Amino acid sequence: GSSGSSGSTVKRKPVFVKVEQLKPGTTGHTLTVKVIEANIVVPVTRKTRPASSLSRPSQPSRIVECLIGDETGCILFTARNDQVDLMKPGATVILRNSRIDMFKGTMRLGVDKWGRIEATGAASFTVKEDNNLSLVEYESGPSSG
Repeated sequence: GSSGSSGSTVKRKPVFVKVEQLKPGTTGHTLTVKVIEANIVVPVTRKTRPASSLSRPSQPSRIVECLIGDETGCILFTARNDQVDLMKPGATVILRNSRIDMFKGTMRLGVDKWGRIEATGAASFTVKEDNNLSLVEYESGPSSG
């Protein structure tokens, strides 16, 4: 007699995800990120893309880092010469099928080839330019060396 069975599963979440709801090892996300600032990717702090590669004439992929997120938190997301437009400062856009890149003891918001920007109307929410996720570090590890 008897069998025994358990299971509940209570995701508990809206139709869209949140910034503070992001995590490493995750992909394809759907949330509304509001751009705050948009400035070129300065050296020293945060610098990755070329990784030893300078000689052949490539295309001008104007890349600029813009601060986007929601009331929850914010994260660093790279926007191409095209996305940049959508990722303009003071503009509200959404990320569909967005993936998270596991950065050196950190992470960031990005969109894969199987993902495109939405360009929602307006945010309507006050971004929390404090609970940055592109700053906090996950799992105590190295930094540079």
